[PDB]
This record gives sequence, C-alpha cells and structure tokens, in this order.
Amino acid sequence: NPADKRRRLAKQYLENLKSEADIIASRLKEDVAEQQGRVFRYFGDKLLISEAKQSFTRVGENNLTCISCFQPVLNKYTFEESSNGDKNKGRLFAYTVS
Amino acid sequence: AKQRQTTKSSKRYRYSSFKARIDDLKIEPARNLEKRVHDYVESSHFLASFDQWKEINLSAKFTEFAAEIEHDVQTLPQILYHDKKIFNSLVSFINFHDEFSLQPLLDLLAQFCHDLGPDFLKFYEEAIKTLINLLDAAIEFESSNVFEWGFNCLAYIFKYLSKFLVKKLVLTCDLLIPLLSHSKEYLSRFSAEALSFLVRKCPVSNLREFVRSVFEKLETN
Amino acid sequence: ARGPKKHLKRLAAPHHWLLDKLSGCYAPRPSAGPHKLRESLPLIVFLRNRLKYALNGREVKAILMQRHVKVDGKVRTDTTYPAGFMDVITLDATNENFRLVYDVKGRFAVHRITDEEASYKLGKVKKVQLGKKGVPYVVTHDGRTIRYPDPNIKVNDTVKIDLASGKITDFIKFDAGKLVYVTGGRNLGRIGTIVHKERHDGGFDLVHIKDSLDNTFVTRLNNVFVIGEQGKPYISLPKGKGIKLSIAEERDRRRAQQ
Amino acid sequence: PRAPRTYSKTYSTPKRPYESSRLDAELKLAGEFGLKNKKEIYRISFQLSKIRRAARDLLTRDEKDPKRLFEGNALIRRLVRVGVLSEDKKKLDYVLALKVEDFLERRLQTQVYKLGLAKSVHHARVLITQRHIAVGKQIVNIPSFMVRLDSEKHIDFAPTSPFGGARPGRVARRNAARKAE
Amino acid sequence: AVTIRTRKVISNPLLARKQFVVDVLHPNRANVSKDELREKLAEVYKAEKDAVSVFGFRTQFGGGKSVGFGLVYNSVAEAKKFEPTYRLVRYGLAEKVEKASRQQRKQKKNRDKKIFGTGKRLAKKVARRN
RNA sequence: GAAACUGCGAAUGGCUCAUUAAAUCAGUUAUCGUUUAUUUGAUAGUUUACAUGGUAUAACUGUGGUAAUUCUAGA
Ligand SMILES: [Mg+2]
Ligand SMILES: [Mg+2]
Ligand SMILES: [Mg+2]
Ligand SMILES: [Mg+2]
Ligand SMILES: [Mg+2]
Ligand SMILES: [Mg+2]
Ligand SMILES: [Mg+2]
Ligand SMILES: [Mg+2]
Ligand SMILES: [Mg+2]
Repeated sequence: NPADKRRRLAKQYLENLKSEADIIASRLKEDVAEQQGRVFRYFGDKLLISEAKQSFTRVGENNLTCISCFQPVLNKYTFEESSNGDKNKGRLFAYTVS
Repeated sequence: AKQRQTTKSSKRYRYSSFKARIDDLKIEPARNLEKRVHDYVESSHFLASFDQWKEINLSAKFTEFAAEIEHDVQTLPQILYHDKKIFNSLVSFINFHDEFSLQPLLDLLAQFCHDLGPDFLKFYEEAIKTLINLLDAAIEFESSNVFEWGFNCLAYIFKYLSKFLVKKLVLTCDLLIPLLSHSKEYLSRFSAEALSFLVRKCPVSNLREFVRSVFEKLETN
Repeated sequence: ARGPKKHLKRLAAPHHWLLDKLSGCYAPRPSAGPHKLRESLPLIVFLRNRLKYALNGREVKAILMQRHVKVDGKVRTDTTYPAGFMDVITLDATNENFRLVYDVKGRFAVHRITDEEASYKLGKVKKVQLGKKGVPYVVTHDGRTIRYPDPNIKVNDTVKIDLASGKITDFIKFDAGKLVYVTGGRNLGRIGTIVHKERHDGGFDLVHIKDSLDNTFVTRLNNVFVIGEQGKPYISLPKGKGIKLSIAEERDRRRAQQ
Repeated sequence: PRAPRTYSKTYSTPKRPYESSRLDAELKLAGEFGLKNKKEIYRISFQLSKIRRAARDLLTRDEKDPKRLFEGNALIRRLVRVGVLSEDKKKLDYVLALKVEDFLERRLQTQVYKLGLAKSVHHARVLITQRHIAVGKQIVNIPSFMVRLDSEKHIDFAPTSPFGGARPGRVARRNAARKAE
Repeated sequence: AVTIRTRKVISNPLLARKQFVVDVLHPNRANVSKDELREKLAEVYKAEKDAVSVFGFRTQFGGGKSVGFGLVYNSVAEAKKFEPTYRLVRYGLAEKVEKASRQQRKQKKNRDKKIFGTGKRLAKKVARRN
C-alpha cells in the first residue's frame, strides 16, 4: 500500500526534524511551502549585509554577458540530492558567457 | 410484509420504510466498485477526502470542524505530528450526533486511520467506543443512512487495520459484544458482517483461539 | 367567469416578482394561504428566480417533495405556497434561514439571518376580539389567531411570535417615535420613525414618517408595520436600512464601488 | 398567448427627398464612406435627429434641474464613449453641433480604412464582410459596427483569417496543389 | 489544446450537486462534444462520469469558444434520481421508452371511453348474436 | 394491478364581439347588507364498542332484447 511507503518516508523525514531541534511544526509547513505558490523564506531581517565579504575576480574575456549557476538540492519527494553523479555531491558550478 | 416489493412499480419515486431500507442494507464496503475519492491522492487520503467534503456538505458542525482542523491537515507529516488533536476533534464532533454532519466526519475518521494505520492503534479503543455510542444513539432518531455511514466506517477501519486486529480479534470482538448481543436484530446483523471480514482474513492458528473464546461466552442475542 | 380563476398571465403577475415577459405565457398563481396574492412570493419564484437553486419548476417540485424547505418552522410541499412579508424560510441541508423583507426598491430581498433570529417572527395585529366561550384572541397580518392575548395589545400593535410554540413573546404599541416599515405604496420598503398620526373618522388614517436623513413622507395606516423603537429594531434589517436614495447618488456610489 | 416583443423602425424618409442639394449630399456621403444605399444615410440621420432633439429638450429645461443634469450627463457620456463628441466639448450645446459625418467616421468600415488594413473603403467593406477583421478577440463582419475609443486600438486581422496567420484560403491551396501536381 | 473553465459555481445540497457555467476554449477546433467535456469535468472534480451532465452549449460567432451549463451530482444514484429522463437517454444511462404517437393513444383512449366495464360480456354477446 | 364503487376536477383554459348608450367599463366607495369548496391558524372530557346493519349494490357469473347508440332488461 503506497500510503505506508509515504508514512515510512514521512517517518524518516520526521526523525530528521527532531535532529534539527513548535520548531518541528513550523519546519513541516516550510518544506511543503514550495507546493503552495507563496513566499516562505523570511530571512531579510536576520541578514547581515554590512559584514558581507566582497571580492572582485578579474577575467580575461571581454564583456561577460551572462552567468548561470547550478546548485544541487535535496528533493523532499524522494529525499535525494540533485547531483548528476556521486563525484558531484555538493559541488557548486557556475557557467559564464562573454 | 410477506409479499415484499418483489414487483416494482413504474413510479420513479417510491416510499420505503426504515425497516425496508435496513433489511436491504448490507455492510460490505468491498463489493462497492464505484470510484472513490481517496483512491487518487497527492498528499494523503485524509486531505483528498477533506477537500471534497468541504465542497458537498455545508453543515454548520462540519464547517466548524473544518476550520479547527484545516491548518493541521495540509500535509501527511503534519497530520502525523498533530494526530492527537485531530482525533480529539473528530471524536468531539461525532459525539454531537448531528446527522447533517455525520457523513463527512465518519468518512474522514476512516480515512484518518488510512493515513497512519499502525499509529491509529492507540486511538482504536476510543474510535470504536465512539461508534458504539453513535449507533446506539442512531436507534433513537430514524435514519438508515446514519447506520450505513457508521458501519462502513467500522468496516473501513477493519480493512486498514486488518493485520493488527486479526492478531487480537478476541479483543476487537470484546468491544463489539454490546453490538453483537444488542436487542435489535439488525444492529447485531450489521456488526456481525463487519466482524466477519476480519474472521475470513484470520490465520487458522489465531482463529482457533477466537472460536474458543466465543464458545466460552456462549456457555441474549 | 362562472367560478374562481386558476391561471395567471405573466403580464398580469405582480411586478415585484421580476419575471421574464418572454419566458412563457403563464406565471405561478399563488395558492390560497396566509398572505394575499399580490403581496406574496410563491416558493417557486424564491427557489428558482431568486436563489437560483433550481433551474425549472420540476426541480423545485423535487426539492419540495424531499421536505427540505420549511416555512415558519413547518414543512411545506406546495410549489405555489404564498410566502410573504416577515416569513421565515429555512433550508436545513444548505443551513440558511431567510426573512422575506422588502428592499428599498420595493421587492422581496434575499436576506440571510441567524438561527436565533429565525426562531421568531413579527406580526401586525389586524384584529382583536372575543371568540366563543369568552376567550379573547388576536388575528395578525399572516392569518395567525393567537388566543389569550395580553389585554394591552390592540389593533395596529406588533406582536413577536415564537415560531416553535406560536405564542406572543413581546409586543410594541403604535405610538409616536416608534420605528416603522412601509409595506405598500410607492414608499414601499422604506423605514422611518412615526411623527404624527392624522385620524379621520369614517376614512383612512394617515401617518407621517421621518427617515434617518430627515426626509418626511405620508402614508396610509394600512401600509405601516411597527418593527421596534428608533435605533433598536427587533429584526435584522436588509442592506440600505430602508433609506430611499436618489438617482444621481445611485450613479455616484455605483461608480465609487465600481 | 406570449407577451409581445417590441420592434421599431431605425430610419425615416426625409421631409423632401427630391432636393438637388440633398441628392448631392447623399452622393458625397455614399461615395466617401462607400455606403451601399440611401437607407444607411437615412438611418444615421434618424439616430442623429433623435439625439439632437433629446439634447434640445434637455436644454429647454432650467439649469440645475435634476432631470437635466442626469440625462444630459448620460447623453454626453454615451456620445464621448462612441467617440463622436470630443473630450473637451462636454456640454449639451456642442451635441447640437454634431453632424452625420462624425457618426459615419466611427463606422468599422471607415476605421478599417484609416488604420491602413485596407486600401479602399470598398476593400474595407469586402474585408469585413468576409470575416477577416476582429475587434479585440472577436470577429466582426458588420460594416455598420460602431467602434468605441477603447476598441479602436484593438482592431486587427482575425486569428482565423489567412491574413492573420491562419492557413491560406481555398484559392491559394488549390493553386498550390495544382502547381505541385 | 482545449481548456475548460468553470464559473458561477454553486453548491446545491438540496439537489445534491454542483451547478456551474462551463466555458470551453478550443482554438483550431470546431467544438468539443459533450462526451469529452464530461470526462474532463469528471477528472477535474474527481467524480464518476455518469454523475456529470452537460448541456446548452453555444459557440459564439467567429468560433474559438463555447459556453454551456454543467451539473455534477455527488454520486451516480442521485444523478439517476434527479436528472431528467431525456438527458439520461442522451448519456445512455436510461433506455428510451417506446410509445405510440399521441394521436394513436388519444384515439385508443376515446375508444376505451366508449366501452363500459371489462367488455368481454359484449364480446360474447356479439359472438352469440352473429 | 385491468374493471367498478368512492373522492376531486370538468364553472379553469381557448375562441368571438352578436346583444348592450349611465348598461358595460375606468377611477373611487360600502357590506353594521350576504355566500364562500380550498389553503392557513385556532377550535369539541358534556356523544355490541376488543367496533352495529342491508333497511345493498357496482365491478363480476350467467340468461337475453334491439337495424342501430358511451342503450340496457331478469336472476
Ligand atoms: Mg371603516
Ligand atoms: Mg473562416
Ligand atoms: Mg363519482
Ligand atoms: Mg355590434
Ligand atoms: Mg337607444
Ligand atoms: Mg353608474
Ligand atoms: Mg383539493
Ligand atoms: Mg382547517
Ligand atoms: Mg340484482
């Protein structure tokens, strides 16, 4: 019965939250909040702009026209990372054009 | 009477007595092959049925019940974490015995057990006790539909908890003795069918214990 | 005609029902009942042309035979039952209670009320008289006869009738300063306060009524229904509170809310 | 029997159809606006006469009269909306200054011509009657359709029209088929 | 592609159904038959097909969109109970009753009006007479 | 559930304008001058009973008359 399977996945998912700690209840709403098309990451106030470590890296190519960045993400539906391969586990890549 | 409505008239609408409906009624959910809402699920059975019942039923009690529990049923893990409060509210509203709202509540109670079966075991005794009081209350006010809702919910709980209940069916039978021994023939008849599903699912070894206990009980209705 | 009529042409039907003039040739004739034919709203119009719950007469009949509609706490199964002013219509399955009160325009308005408000209605005392065996009784505007009335109750007073038991709970005397509702004439549906009651023996009495906006109008006593004291109505009022408003302002606030 | 359905005549014959100056006037109006017959001119004239007679009656009433204010304001709003009366001329006096040409320009035929979708007023008529012109998302085939200010910017070739991006009409594909064969 | 938008939705538990106006956008297509509209509505509202009724569909001038009225009963049995017989026959849920034309039935009614009683006595009387 | 008894309807609807010159009709009055099926609300401890008759018949069984009718005779 696939509902039992969801329960197992939910149960393991619940155990993660207990490790992550009211707090459990709120975090439960947050993870599914992607399904509900509404803002759910309220972190602007807690952010620290003034202490930002800024850096400028020169590049030979002229008129860098765009940049695309790839971030692996844990998927709540299957609880697996989005990395293409085991070597790319938690490796962040940026692509650029000029 | 003795010449029951074997030959049906051409009338599209006909009167039927409560005893007539009760005699025709039978408790076996599986034979019904109609499409079920809970068959298609995105988050949980409870949520799938919960949204639908909001659309069909407009009873005041159900509306109040929905508002209290709406926030805590958006996801299956949320249901698991808030299982205690959800069950208490469901039991609370069923006790009011408002026929306008019973049907959505009884269905959701079964679907609640569907989402978290093994966890429902701690709720099992209270759930059965609530149904027994309702069915006893249902005798006072005539409504065949109420009996149909109540016993199917009882049948549904048996289907989902079939594995665990079978192991201790004597305990489950012990709860239903007032129903099986009740003065009314139909209430005993309906309960017997619901418990019959568990019996046919039993292992032979477990069955031998159950048959011994009932025969010991045999030593009104 | 050689006897009572049983058909009603659409053009001859009451205007305030707001029936299409081309939908058919005949309109529902209200059966005999509490209210007069021209001052009554048959249940078919209410369920079909107002609530839009039923699409045609047959579906209205299907609803009624299911016994889901109650009028004044009693189940009615007649399609053309003449529900009228201050009538309570209860739909349990849908869980609503409606009170039939005219709007400012002069038409019965779909006004939803709470259960505690649906438990009672108001009746204008049309007659008071001793019945057989010396038992006093009062006849209201909806044909209700209540025996053993309070002696102070007289004609033109209002009585608060509890639907479950059909007994008077409270009453209002007809006096200056009382809040009144117009049930006839081109001022139909307006609300105001009594100012003076002009009497003419052997003729129709006239009553002066002042609205909240300070406008004054005169109306025959037969069209006046006391509903409470100023600022304290005993029933929930429809939107607009029975205030007549001009046409220019009507344009104005329609634009404003639009 | 069922209640009557009202009807009315949208045009009236003139007091003297035989005035030579008049005949020349309808010749101008038909020629410039490509009107099929005189009945169209008479219809527009009748509508305009009704409008201006109402305006005159409203003017006769004293200023600040509620009827005057309400009905004059409604008439000015409608005339502005259809576009005959310009925004800066919102007074009943200028309504009396309207002319048949103002209404004629607002016809969908003339507007189609002015927008450049057609090379002649007659080309506009044949385009409209052939279901090639759409105001907004809807297709209009009636040359007498009156365009509103908002609708004016939405006139375009219909999606179903071959000129509007649909497949070629029957003649084009017939010719292509024979050429391929 | 074809899109179905439901508007003016009302929930009628008196009749145990949901009423609405169905607007169907069907670019590059003549129109959508009632069958496809029924199966799509049944999928959208998660009900049995037999519980969905649709009718009164009119395509506007110029094509591209249609408007009709749609009903969704809470279950099939209620659909059988409330739906008009002719619509049931359209969907095949019910079988058209075969009856003679009105003139034939009326003539038979008149002829049976002429006879009194069972009429067998007249039959034997005329048999003996002739 | 045919037939018949019983209850209700058939006095509504549809059509036409022949007669009609204070008549009809329009507006406006009156019933302290009267009937009112039906709906709605009240309203009857004061009148062999574990329940009376054919003072009775239809439908029905059967015997018939008339050229003929939505005719009907006897039992
Ligand atoms: Mg008097
Ligand atoms: Mg085309
Ligand atoms: Mg009779
Ligand atoms: Mg004559
Ligand atoms: Mg004479
Ligand atoms: Mg006279
Ligand atoms: Mg009757
Ligand atoms: Mg009575
Ligand atoms: Mg005899």
